[PDB]
Amino acid sequence: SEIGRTTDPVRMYMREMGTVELLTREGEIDIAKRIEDGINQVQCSVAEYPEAITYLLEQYDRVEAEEARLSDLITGFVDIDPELAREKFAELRAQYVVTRDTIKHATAQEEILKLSEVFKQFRLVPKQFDYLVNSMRVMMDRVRTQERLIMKLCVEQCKMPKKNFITLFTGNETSDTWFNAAIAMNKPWSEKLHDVSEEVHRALQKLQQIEEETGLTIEQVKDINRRMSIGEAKARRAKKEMVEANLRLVISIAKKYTNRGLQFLDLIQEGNIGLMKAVDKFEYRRGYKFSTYATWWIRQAITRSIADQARTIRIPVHMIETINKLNRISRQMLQEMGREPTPEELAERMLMPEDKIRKVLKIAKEPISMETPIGDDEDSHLGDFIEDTTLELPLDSATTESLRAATHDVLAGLTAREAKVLRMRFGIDMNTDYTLEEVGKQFDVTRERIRQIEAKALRKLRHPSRSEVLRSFLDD
Amino acid sequence: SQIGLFSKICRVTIKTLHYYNKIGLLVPAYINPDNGYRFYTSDQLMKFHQIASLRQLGFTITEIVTLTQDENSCHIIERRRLEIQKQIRD
DNA sequence: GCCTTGACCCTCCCCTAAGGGGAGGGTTTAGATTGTGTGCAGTCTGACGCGGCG
DNA sequence: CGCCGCGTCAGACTCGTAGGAATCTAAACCCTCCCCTTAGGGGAGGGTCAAGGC
Repeated sequence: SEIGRTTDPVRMYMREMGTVELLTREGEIDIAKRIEDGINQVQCSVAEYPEAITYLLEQYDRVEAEEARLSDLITGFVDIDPELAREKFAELRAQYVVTRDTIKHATAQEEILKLSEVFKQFRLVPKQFDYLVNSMRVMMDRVRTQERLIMKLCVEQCKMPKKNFITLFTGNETSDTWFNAAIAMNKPWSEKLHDVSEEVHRALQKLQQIEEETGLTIEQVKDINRRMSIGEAKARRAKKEMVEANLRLVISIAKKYTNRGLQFLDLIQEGNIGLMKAVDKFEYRRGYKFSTYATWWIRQAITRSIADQARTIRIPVHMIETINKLNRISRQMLQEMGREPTPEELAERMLMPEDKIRKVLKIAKEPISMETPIGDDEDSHLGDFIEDTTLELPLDSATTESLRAATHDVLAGLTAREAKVLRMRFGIDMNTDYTLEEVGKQFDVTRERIRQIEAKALRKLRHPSRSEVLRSFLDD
Repeated sequence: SQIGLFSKICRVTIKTLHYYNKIGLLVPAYINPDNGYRFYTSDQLMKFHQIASLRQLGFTITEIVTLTQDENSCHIIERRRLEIQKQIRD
């Protein structure tokens, strides 16, 4: 056994990946058949709940007047043109209505099963079928969460036996007939929850609407949903066997992308995501091999992840493709001319203007490491030569402080009103500068008078008696 | 029929169809909810032909909207005719 | 001089009709393909922790 | 359990100028969103110019 011998996650992955053998042309077909039988079982278990079929026939009468098209409702039929769907929808509606009234109780299990097997014929688009199964999951999980809030409160009270709290709770479904039997033992635990016997009502009386909103029994709903779970675990275990058998295909494709910015296991994992999508989308009834379809999705995922995350500064996919196209045009022009082309002629063989190609050539460059050795030494690196350009020079800070002092000096040599409106008009020793109207309203004076005051104060400061300190803070 | 096929059937740009859908002059027969893809139908071509017939007479777009959504608009064709002769004099 | 007043004036931002142009984002794509792929190294000497033998 | 060879880890000079590293790589569709096009119009916000009134 090779366990504990290597550190490489590539070797560990290849080691655990090679323990699944490749499928034949026949192995892919019956794995795909297992997937489609799992999904068919999920659908025939969905058919027991009626409102999903009601929503689907709502969708069809919306297709009738074209609020939508049935090309988005069904992908085809198995025993898309819109005339056969009329036949199948009519025969399905004639089944749903003939099931709706027949309620009894042994007779009620003939029509539901034949409607299930006649609803099996519709191979829906994934969106509608997923909507139906998620709708049923929400119905069953809210019903289930009040089902276990029934026991949530029973744990809120005291010690919790529910080994035999389930004895006659099954089947009554209308009232507290099962609830009265709990105090019939008169053990202390059977005390507690009973004084909460009123507060429990709106849980199991909210059942009062839902058993009138679903039509079928609590365990009937729960068990068609557990049959849905069995069907989807069959379809999910069969999808896992098709992904696990085809990981060599992903490595086979991913080895051709190995040095474009992403590492080999990164490419393998992105291609594995593409392969899982391919398994979800594959159709074996087209007669093609799984490799033929799956290569498209694996290559899509790998190239998309290279466009997404191979670069520090991310370039969008449209510019990534412009760069790739420019590069292969440059390769052709370098081969056919023996000389690296200039952007002028590189813009004439391409369809693009020259100023567009110049920025495309300036746009595709990867950052240098600041641990790059300069001089190819190991003592001085590129980061040692890069300067903080946001630092204020200490002579500039000292000039700023001297200028604050000088304007403080000249503003002390003005009237208190003029120095105030001139410290307020500008942001001097305030956090914000003000407009003529704000300075005026603070003084309860007009805008134009404040303009006059500040213009006069500026004219005073223009005189060389008050200006020779400040004129030193100017340049050529 | 997607917008690219309809733009080639109609011999008009795609952005023209986008504008006509935005203003409400020519609305696609079915818009795909998730993608947003506009799909068109022969009954949309019968209306784009009317749009083109009116737009070749120099009618403004809003005049075309008023003419195709509200009937008995013979005062608008007279306004456009008088404006055309005035522009001819000018 | 202090203070209003009515008339002007500035820049800046958003709007015009009918789309053009482009950026940046999604989606699929069905002959068949099913295990990577490089080096490189002329250090020595302590010193510590551990399988494996006794 | 005690000891011996093996696997592993951690250390090993500061001035000038040169000075990096250099491979490899979809396409056709659709969408929304943003800016752009005349020749200026309209308005908000903020200033400015002469009149005088005390």
